[PDB]
Amino acid sequence: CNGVAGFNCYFPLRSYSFRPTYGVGHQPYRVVVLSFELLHAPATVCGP
Amino acid sequence: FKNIDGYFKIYSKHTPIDLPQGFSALEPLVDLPIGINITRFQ
Repeated sequence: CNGVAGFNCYFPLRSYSFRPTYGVGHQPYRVVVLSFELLHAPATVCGP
Repeated sequence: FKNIDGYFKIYSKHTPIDLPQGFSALEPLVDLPIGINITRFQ
């Protein structure tokens, strides 16, 4: 594709274009993921 | 300086005065949970 768009040359990005007029199951969701590690270690982080 | 059980231990002492005479104990200063392997220093 020599670095130009065309047939079978699609940019692997797509936009969202969020608007307040969409349906309930369409607005973006802010997501976080917390991962722990249950092993034998100095155990730096501990709860209250 | 000591390194045991995944902890680095540093004891320290200061005095204003070849090594002198007398007795003076060293008080604990810092403990650190680093957990590395130590073989040489500089």
